[PDB]
Amino acid sequence: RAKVAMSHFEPHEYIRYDLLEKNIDIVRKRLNRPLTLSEKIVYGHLDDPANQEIERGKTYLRLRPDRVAMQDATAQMAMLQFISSGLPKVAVPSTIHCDHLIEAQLGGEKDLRRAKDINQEVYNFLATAGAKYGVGFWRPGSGIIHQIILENYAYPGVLLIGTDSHTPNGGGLGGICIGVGGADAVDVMAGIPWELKCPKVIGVKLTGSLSGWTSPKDVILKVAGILTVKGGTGAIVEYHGPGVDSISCTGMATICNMGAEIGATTSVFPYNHRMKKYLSKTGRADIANLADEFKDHLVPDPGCHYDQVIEINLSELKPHINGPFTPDLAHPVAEVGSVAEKEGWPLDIRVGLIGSCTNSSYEDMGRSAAVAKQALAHGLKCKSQFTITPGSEQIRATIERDGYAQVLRDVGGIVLANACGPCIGQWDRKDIKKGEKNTIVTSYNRNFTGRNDANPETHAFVTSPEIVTALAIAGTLKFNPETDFLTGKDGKKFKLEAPDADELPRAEFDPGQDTYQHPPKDSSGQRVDVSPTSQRLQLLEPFDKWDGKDLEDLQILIKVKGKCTTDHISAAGPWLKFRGHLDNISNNLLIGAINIENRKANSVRNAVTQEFGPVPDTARYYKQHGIRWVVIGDENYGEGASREHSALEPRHLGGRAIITKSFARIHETNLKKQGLLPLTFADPADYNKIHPVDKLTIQGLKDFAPGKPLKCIIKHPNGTQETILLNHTFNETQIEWFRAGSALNRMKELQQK
Ligand code: SF4
Ligand SMILES: [O]
Repeated sequence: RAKVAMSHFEPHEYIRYDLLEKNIDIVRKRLNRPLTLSEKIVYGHLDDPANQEIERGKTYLRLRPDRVAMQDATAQMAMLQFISSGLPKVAVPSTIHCDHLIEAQLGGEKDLRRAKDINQEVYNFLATAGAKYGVGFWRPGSGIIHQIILENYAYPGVLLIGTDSHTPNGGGLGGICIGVGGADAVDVMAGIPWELKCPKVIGVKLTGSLSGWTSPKDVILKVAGILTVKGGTGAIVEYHGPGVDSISCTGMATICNMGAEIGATTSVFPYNHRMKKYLSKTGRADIANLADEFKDHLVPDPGCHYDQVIEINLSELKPHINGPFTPDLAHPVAEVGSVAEKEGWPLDIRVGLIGSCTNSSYEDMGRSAAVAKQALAHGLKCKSQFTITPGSEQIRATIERDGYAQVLRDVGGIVLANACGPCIGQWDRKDIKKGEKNTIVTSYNRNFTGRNDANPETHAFVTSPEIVTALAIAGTLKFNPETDFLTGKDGKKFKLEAPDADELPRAEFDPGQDTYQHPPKDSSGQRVDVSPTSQRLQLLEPFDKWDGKDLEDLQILIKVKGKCTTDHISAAGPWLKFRGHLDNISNNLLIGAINIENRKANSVRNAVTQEFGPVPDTARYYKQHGIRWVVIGDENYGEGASREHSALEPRHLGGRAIITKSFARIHETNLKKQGLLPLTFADPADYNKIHPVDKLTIQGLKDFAPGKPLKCIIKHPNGTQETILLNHTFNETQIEWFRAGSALNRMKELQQK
């Protein structure tokens, strides 16, 4: 057909819209119905289109992804597991992005300089492993992984998996981009079929057009409030409707990005002209031209069935701000000042932060700059502290050039390195003591306890870049930009005009400096050195095979009550320093979960010594003494981030099974990958029948089978037993992972030794 290349760095890897078409076709003959946009792109990528059992929400699809992307906080451990496989080269186009380890303190190029010193050991590891197995490397400073992917690797009809839960951002350019854990990326780097549970499809119909202060963020802040953090589990959100064409291409990225906060498998928009337009401005107009030739397969079939439909009228949606400690608690910016007052949330804003992969684009910076110059014209500057993060070198270089970075600096903002920064708590923040109650408003996406500054009493609210700027100029949550009046230097009252700005540079993009480094695909005769006395990197030892017997007399490490995020299971911020060292990082295991016994964080009773103390230390004592343990959890356990450390770390400290009401998808797949048993209650009221002092026997592991549940004998200390039933979603692929010890120990047996 045509020979159009996947990117500017892989001139020999072509887009295969001919193969997408071939398979879409084979499949709609078996099914005889309209296919939605995500069914087309997902099923066009099946390993066996003719024989694959397709049932939404029931069957497991064996898929073939087109490329793998890694950020440096999860790449370390994906590559250390790749090194253990023994495979010589990655089998699909893969990238490493160094965005997570650059701490905010001084601003801009000072922090970058300091990050390169402090973390050299790590960047060195990734760079060398990169050159050796054929993975491209984007150096520190390059940008946040999702801006670099939308700018360079994302295209209509791509199936891309990334080791980061915000990978759905790519749906803004018509692809299926799905977040996974390091062991899932190893399968595809190694050449085996990837499995995904067939999703349901929620359709959102957009209507009207966005006006004034309303922007792309408000649509996903309202869908999160409506569907809640557990609403999208097991479904792809498919956007459609007449109002789609009024949203920019980076606006659509904003909305697919934050679909992660409702647990969606991903989100996607259909190929339209705003996408075409953006591909051409990012030098990929040949791709724009080929997607027009394949257009029918990049839009939904007429009359397709959604399992749920929601409709939003863009012309009626007004500004929103979500939180304080969940992103689905939605308020409008018009009563947030009253609900905080009533609810005892701090009213004065200490810091305002625009950035992160959800809101770091040229359009976001320009709409921001436009509230900022109105304030400047009347001689005002920020009452709050103001920080600004650019999405990539290219956005940074271009907003510098078009004048926006200096308006943002003249109102009183500091520009930080092109990196996550304060968003995974890599902030050296010093305006508050620890435990001081305060309010910070961000244009980010999550606002979980202690996530931005390790201070559990920080009240964080998420909103849009232009509203964070209005509220930072004012310093108070009691300020509606639409109604109220500021006071200038002049002596007069003025009101803010709604921001206006271009979706993309009038000129072409200024690309900044060279941050990419291609694999030498010649040399590769590098050794990767991991110091044997290193505190940041450590090679892995395999886990044990299953013994062939049931799990009698299991100790309960903790029964968790309430919300339990992977930011609670394995904290980030200062702990990012140990993302290549399993033993050292295992010392944050569960320190933020609330124990039901005493309502406290990191304080559990050691069964033997009967003293109360830290969760990691009690799990090490149980492991030292031979006691096999379990965790008991509530609903939507493992919510949030995709980091596999939350499943590797209970395996290293002796954990055996985790039992909950429900699981979040990516954490449940990561638990089965590492040899653990994720199990749910067949009746959720049984959670109330298990007390912290009971012992549990999981039984019938010997004839473990898909569809057949497991029995759990709850041994109460008085001599009262009780049998309850536990369901699992394992298919037979997955049961071989468990019997072997981990997915990786299974993969190594298959290499004929
Ligand atoms: S959500 Fe924050 S930490 Fe996770 S990728 Fe986006 S900017 Fe980086
Ligand atoms: O993320």
